[PDB]
Amino acid sequence: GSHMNPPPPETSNPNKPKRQTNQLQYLLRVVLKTLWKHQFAWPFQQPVDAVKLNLPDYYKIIKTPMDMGTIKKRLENNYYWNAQECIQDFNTMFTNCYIYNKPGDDIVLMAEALEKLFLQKINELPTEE
Ligand SMILES: OCc1cc(Br)ccn1
Repeated sequence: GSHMNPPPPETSNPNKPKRQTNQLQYLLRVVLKTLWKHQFAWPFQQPVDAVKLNLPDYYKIIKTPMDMGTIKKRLENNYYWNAQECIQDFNTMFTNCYIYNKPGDDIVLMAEALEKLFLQKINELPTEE
């Protein structure tokens, strides 16, 4: 896309260790699946396109961008070593939204609905086997 948007987060790197765990499988098959199909998921399914949205300060503020499209790719391509890495990516995505936007902005209410679902699912993250 535009040279004025940063490259997306890494989703492929042969030097990084990687493993399948039952917790990472749950994050794909239960958590990502549930959030992806939510009515309010669409703004979070790809990196923020700050050019198209006319937000030229976005990547001045948000220096740790993350989105569910990136997480989806990371889970499908087995990028992660453990569930904590993936959970941190979801938390980063939510907190970016809350940092950049005004409380009560539509995008914040949408993020909050996804986060409430997220928390319910993560409270049932299975014991690592
Ligand atoms: O206003 C910032 C923003 C825009 C979109 Br689309 C998704 C997440 N955050």
